[PDB]
Amino acid sequence: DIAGLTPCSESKAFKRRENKEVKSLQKRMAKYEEGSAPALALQATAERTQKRFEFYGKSGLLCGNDGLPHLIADPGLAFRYGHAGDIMIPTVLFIYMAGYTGYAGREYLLATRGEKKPTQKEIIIDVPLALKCVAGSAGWPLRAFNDLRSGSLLEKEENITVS
Amino acid sequence: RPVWYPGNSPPEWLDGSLPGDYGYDPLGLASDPEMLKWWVQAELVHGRWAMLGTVGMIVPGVAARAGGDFPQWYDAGKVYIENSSIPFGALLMTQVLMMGWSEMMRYYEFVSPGSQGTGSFMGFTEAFAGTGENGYPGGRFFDPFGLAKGDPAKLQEYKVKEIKNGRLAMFSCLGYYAQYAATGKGPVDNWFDHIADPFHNTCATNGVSVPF
Amino acid sequence: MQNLKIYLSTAPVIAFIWLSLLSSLIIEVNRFFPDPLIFAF
Amino acid sequence: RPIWLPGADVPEWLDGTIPGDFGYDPLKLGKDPETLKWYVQAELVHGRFAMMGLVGMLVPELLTNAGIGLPAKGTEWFNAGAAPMFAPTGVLFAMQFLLMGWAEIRRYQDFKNPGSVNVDPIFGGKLPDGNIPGYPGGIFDPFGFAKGDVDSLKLKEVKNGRLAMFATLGFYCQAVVTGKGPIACWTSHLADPWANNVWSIELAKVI
Amino acid sequence: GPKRGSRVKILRPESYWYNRAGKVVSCDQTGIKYPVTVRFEDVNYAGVSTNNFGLQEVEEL
Ligand code: CLA
Ligand code: CLA
Ligand SMILES: CC(/C=C/C=C(C)/C=C/[C@@]12O[C@]1(C)C[C@@H](O)CC2(C)C)=C\C=C\C=C(C)\C=C\C=C(C)\C=C\[C@@]12O[C@]1(C)C[C@@H](O)CC2(C)C
Ligand SMILES: CC(/C=C/C=C(C)/C=C/[C@@]12O[C@]1(C)C[C@@H](O)CC2(C)C)=C\C=C\C=C(C)\C=C\C=C(C)\C=C\[C@@]12O[C@]1(C)C[C@@H](O)CC2(C)C
Ligand SMILES: CCCCCCCS[C@@H]1O[C@H](CO)[C@@H](O)[C@H](O)[C@H]1O
Repeated sequence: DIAGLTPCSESKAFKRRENKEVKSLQKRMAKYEEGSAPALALQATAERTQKRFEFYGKSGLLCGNDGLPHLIADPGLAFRYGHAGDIMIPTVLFIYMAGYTGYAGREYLLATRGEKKPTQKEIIIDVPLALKCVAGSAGWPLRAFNDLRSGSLLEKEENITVS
Repeated sequence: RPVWYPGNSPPEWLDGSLPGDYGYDPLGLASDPEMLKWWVQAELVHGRWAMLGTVGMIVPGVAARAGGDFPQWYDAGKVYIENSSIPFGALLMTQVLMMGWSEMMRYYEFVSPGSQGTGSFMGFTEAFAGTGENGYPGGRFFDPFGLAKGDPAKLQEYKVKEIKNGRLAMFSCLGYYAQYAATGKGPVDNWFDHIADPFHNTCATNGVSVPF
Repeated sequence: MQNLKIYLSTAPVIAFIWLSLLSSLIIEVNRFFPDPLIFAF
Repeated sequence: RPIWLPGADVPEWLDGTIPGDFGYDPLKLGKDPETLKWYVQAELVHGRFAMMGLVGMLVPELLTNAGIGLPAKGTEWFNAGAAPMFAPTGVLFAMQFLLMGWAEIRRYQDFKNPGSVNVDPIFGGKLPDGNIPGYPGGIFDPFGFAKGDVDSLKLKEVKNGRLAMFATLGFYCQAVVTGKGPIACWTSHLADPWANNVWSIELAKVI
Repeated sequence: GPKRGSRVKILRPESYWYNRAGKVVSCDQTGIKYPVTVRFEDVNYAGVSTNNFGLQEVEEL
């Protein structure tokens, strides 16, 4: 299909790749009589591993010749051809994960800025003031636009330069 | 003042007026004045759940001597949902709903004592307003007999009884747990077992508390 | 208790405590929801 | 003044000025003024769609399931995705988009420049306006309310809008789970309240 | 000219405080080349918190 790939469920080497692991695993657990937890621990992993195979085959990942599932970047490809969960969705997740801690770091420096000596306030955090920021940081996309358009996000031209 | 461990002096920060203050803070966790009033409520709450828990354990136990088919406090959880008729999820999630309401209400009177009875919870002003102490709401609902209204000298004398009876209910309710995990039998069963053959039923003979 | 808090508010303490809250959480998310390649579920 | 929970804050940047204000903004989205202005309108537009929209879900399914009288074609509100007939979803959609976006850009460019969306020469004919900021009035209030109950009427719009928004979200999440219609989800609970609750099925049931 | 305690912005090209606010600790009434003395909360690379400037450079805000 896409890019000369095939869905991993209808792949073949992928099916080798799944059923070659259990063999090497089970031939190993034949050395432990069931009265041993190692007989159970190995068993539980073989059943744990097969779950993910039926998951990867189902979810529709694309395995190339090797049988290993690949991904696809472009929105116009992921979206239209149906699998965007590889990056396109989690690339939104991350930004909200990263910007949240990103923007929660900016407010704290603002709130702790005006004082007698902000320095000791950076070493020793007052967690309540940091908590009020961790709370306030949520919905940073809407709070970033506003510091952006109100003009309070940038520090403008009093920055220092050299020559 | 009759401190615990006589011959010492109380930790210098709390000598003050608290019901049942014996000067016991050997790890010094009252050292934060803002935090102390948070522990004073913490105890009062535990003391009140204790005193209800103990009776809740003993009575079904004592009820079981005459017959009358109750369970022990342990494995009374099963026996109810053994016979069920309503699912476990619906019950535990009605807990969190109704119970969480009280606690999260009980909290914002501790935070700011003014609110919670300003009004606009179904009216009920002054019933929830609180009487101003940490763990004592007072009022119409929580205090139906109108006690703690008349003579204060008699009131401060209850506030002492409540704690001292609470500190004992906790310390006993630690026994109900611990002597269940060892002997595996009810609290009043043990209270008969040791009153019958005191010598071979003692603690050293449970085979758990004293391993070999 | 005054000064025990201020120490617990030092930079390396929170750096330890708060990462060990992520680390633990991110570890256990993988306990119940194992092997998450793509967001498909 | 009523508070969301009686003991907390009423954040500094938020006083009790605007109606439907109980002092709840934990994430502190509105802080600067020229934003709070915006969101207030974003609320009402939601609050207004949600009210109307929910009745599109509620009543038709209610009729059918309240008796034989006028059974709602399209069945449950999520079974009306099907039953287009006359025009294709390709065209009928971009007819909407073009048609709505005319009216709603008119709504924005009013918020931008408050006095007149359109002064009398431009956009031939039409342009009655009679517009105060934040509420259209004019055409959009034909019976001529704002008779002196405004402040109360304002509180009654938001407070019903607040609820229909929140209640709408239930219709989504319920149907996403129980696969039934609202009155099916309704009565089945009202029938036997315990076993038919939430959190006994699929969602908190993960436990 | 400029007065003590009043805030300042510094346009001196070679400096660690160039375009950075500072508070005059003292201004001399003299003919000194560099009369004004400012003070900055920030620290230089050398660890210097104070410096002398010329009137043509210091500007008060
Ligand atoms: C019987 C139904 C009917 C009705 C109710 C109207 C109503 C109206 N006509 Mg009219 N008209 C009709 C049949 C009708 N017409 C027929 C059969 C013809 C062709 C023979 C015309 C040809 C016509 C012309 C050529 C003109 C009107 C105009 C007007 C408007 C004058 C009002 C005004 O100045 O206030 C202020 C002006 C308003 C428009 C008030 C706004 C009221 C509504 C909400 C506006 C609706 C306009 C419409 C949707 C525009 C899109 C259609 C078009 C672009 C294809 C008024 C809305 C005048 C106008 O500007 O409208 C085109 C005008 O010059 N009429
Ligand atoms: C939370 C505060 C914060 C914020 C808002 C930023 C923001 C920025 N940094 Mg940055 N940085 C920070 C802390 C922060 N940094 C720290 C603590 C260090 C190292 C001691 C660095 C080291 C650093 C370098 C070396 C570079 C940046 C760059 C950048 C810019 C591009 C973003 C990027 O890719 O960074 C990527 C971030 C990293 C590589 C390291 C960040 C590690 C984390 C985020 C620091 C921990 C944050 C802190 C614990 C939050 C406490 C919150 C609590 C007090 C409430 C952006 C302006 C880049 C730049 O200027 O490009 C324009 C760049 O080259 N920063
Ligand atoms: C609340 C409580 C008990 C509550 C009982 C309940 C709800 C009853 C529950 C049940 O009825 C149900 C629900 C179902 C029934 O079928 C079964 C059960 C399960 C039985 C015990 C508290 C029990 C709490 C106890 C025992 C605490 C002891 C703490 C001590 C001694 C601390 C001392 C210090 O803290 C100080 C004082 C000062 C510091 O400086 C020094 C140190 C040492 C740190
Ligand atoms: C508008 C809306 C729903 C509209 C639904 C419509 C039109 C339905 C249309 C249909 O049914 C019909 C008509 C017919 C069907 O055949 C077709 C469909 C299409 C199915 C929901 C809004 C839903 C909006 C919701 C649920 C918002 C909830 C917000 C909450 C809880 C709080 C938010 C906060 O902002 C505050 C208050 C303070 C901040 O600090 C903190 C945060 C959290 C940011
Ligand atoms: C309890 C685990 C988290 C550790 C931090 C909790 C205390 S928070 C701590 O409170 C102190 C009160 O004097 C302040 O001095 C200090 O600045 C503040 O960080």
